[PDB]
Amino acid sequence: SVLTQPPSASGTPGQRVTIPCSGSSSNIGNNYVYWYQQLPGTAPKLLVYGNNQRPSGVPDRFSVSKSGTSASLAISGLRSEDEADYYCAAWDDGLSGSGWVFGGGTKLTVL
Amino acid sequence: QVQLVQSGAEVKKPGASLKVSCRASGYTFTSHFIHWVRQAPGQGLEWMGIINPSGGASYAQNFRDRVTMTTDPSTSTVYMELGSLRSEDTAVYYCARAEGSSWLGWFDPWGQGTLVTVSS
Amino acid sequence: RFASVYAWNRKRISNCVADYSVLYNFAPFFAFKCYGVSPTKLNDLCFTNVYADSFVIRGNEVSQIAPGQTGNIADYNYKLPDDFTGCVIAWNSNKLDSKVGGNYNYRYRLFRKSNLKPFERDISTEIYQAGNKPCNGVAGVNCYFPLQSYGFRPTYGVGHQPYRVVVLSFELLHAPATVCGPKKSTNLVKNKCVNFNFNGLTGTGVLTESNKKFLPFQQFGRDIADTTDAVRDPQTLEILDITP
Amino acid sequence: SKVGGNYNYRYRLFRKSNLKPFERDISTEIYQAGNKPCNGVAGVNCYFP
Amino acid sequence: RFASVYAWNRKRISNCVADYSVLYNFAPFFAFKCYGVSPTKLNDLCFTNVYADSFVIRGNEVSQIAPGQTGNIADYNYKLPDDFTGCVIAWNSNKLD
Ligand SMILES: *[C@@H]1O[C@H](CO)[C@@H](O[C@@H]2O[C@H](CO)[C@@H](O)[C@H](O)[C@H]2NC(C)=O)[C@H](O)[C@H]1NC(C)=O
Ligand SMILES: *[C@@H]1O[C@H](CO)[C@@H](O)[C@H](O)[C@H]1NC(C)=O
Repeated sequence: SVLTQPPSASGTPGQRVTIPCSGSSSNIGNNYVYWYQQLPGTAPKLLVYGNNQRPSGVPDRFSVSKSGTSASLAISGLRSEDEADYYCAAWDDGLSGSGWVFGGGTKLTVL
Repeated sequence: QVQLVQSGAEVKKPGASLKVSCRASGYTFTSHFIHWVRQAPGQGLEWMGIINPSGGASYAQNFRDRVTMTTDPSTSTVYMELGSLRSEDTAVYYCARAEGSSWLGWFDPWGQGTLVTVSS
Repeated sequence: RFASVYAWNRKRISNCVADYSVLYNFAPFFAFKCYGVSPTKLNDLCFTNVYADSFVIRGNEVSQIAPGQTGNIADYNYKLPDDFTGCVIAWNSNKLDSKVGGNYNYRYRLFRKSNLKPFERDISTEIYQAGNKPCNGVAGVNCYFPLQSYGFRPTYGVGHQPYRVVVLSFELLHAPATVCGPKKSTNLVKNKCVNFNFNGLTGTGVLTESNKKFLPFQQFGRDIADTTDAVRDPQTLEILDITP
Repeated sequence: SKVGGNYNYRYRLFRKSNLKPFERDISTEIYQAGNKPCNGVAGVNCYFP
Repeated sequence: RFASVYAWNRKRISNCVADYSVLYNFAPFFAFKCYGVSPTKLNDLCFTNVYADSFVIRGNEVSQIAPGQTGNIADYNYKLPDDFTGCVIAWNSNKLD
């Protein structure tokens, strides 16, 4: 909840939608970001990690950006499988506690 | 081919305890620390714990004082015990595997997910 | 492996050319407080001995590595003198010195008879007898073990994380110096008003052949009224008189 | 605001991505929302911005 | 008669010299954890208010009388603050209570 994500997003197949996540020096400005995709009725998977690298099993149409204390994921050419929730992840060292904090997630769909 | 399997769970009365399993397979058990993450439905995710699969553990401080973990590196399983459950702890719990070194890393295998609930 | 705080290392630094520009390729350094010297002018000075102490401490106690401080690190684990002229460097190492499940190899001494002197190191494990009765090597009520282990879980706040610390302490004065920065020598001129530096001695004046005799242990005989009047080259051993 | 529609206030609803702070654009190029150019003729997959 | 744990006493201590050397003539004290202060130095400090709470508890819950703990004593019977600077003393009384 310390991370800041838009609560929802929408689009058409063939459009480029960006989903951001902006934090702080403890959250993002000092520790890689990771992107996980939750499809409804499943467990989360991997999308992109390390700001330059992508795992297997995924088309690289998804891209990652990082501007200072912010990051984002970019999707050109939506399909029917992309109606899902997306979360970004980062380590954080705070005054009250420290740990492995998440984003709020964004639900993305097509009408 | 590499999977983290669990046990299906049920309604539990509040104030009780709950031992849930997480059996690892397909790869070396004492090579990868284990993440425990939790998600309430209609809410976000928050992670419970991190376990040395042959060693100790550490906890997210928002969920300290109510979770315990144990390794068992013979039949290749780790366990999560949560005592004094509440009515707002109705959720689903995932048991994920981490990268081979310490806490920072990707979470490539994931659990099937366990439903935890309270009713009357 | 940095050593724990009650038993800190002490590397004595012998003769070299000391480029401090390095030491600027390690991190953000949660701190970096040079006390007697200002850190922008380190590459042009000669020091005699550069003692480098090294240990780990918690994050809310980095402010106790300072001359004249109180608290359970500076009282009896490591006492800086009040005549301090070094530089205290400290950076976070939660990504190295702390493991999941407790790291019981960093210990600090919390009970003692009284304080330490400056630069005093103790490795005692004798049970401090707080109560009036002896407990003869068996701890318990009113006598405790003196060395308590730190924590250093990764899920601790900044302020309970393992911070590595290196304390440089060096004195510049009598004797040669031995270790000095990179200044690039220069041709020695004589019988001209010049700006000179002889291994640390900064001044102005005319250099002339002398007739004084410093014995192999003498580096620069000042005159009555305590002003430098003669020096000896730092790589030729020629004695030269100086005069405004 | 006048009766009968005031068609002289316009806002841009489709773009490539966001703006920087204090960024001003007056572009009228048809945003291509597909995998095939429509070369200045709007319609399916590409709209007036 | 110590009071039970859900309804504990609270003696406020007014002006009066505290022979810290006493309170050391009662037993072995299964515990004795001074938190903000170290107990060897108590006879040379000035305090403003010394609040003494007092109750009974079971033996496996003495570890719950600490700042920031969980379990059915520390959650809702007696909660120590996380800004604690007192001293928790506890001794067995199976021979009395
Ligand atoms: C430091 O090294 C320099 C190298 O240039 C030494 O200078 C030479 O010393 C020899 C020995 O007397 C002379 O024959 C050369 O003529 C010197 N070189 C020049 C360019 O003058 C210097 O002596 C060394 N200093 C010490 C203390 O060892
Ligand atoms: C040397 O003496 C000082 C004070 O007398 C003491 O603090 C220190 O521990 C001693 N060192 C050794 C190695 O005995």
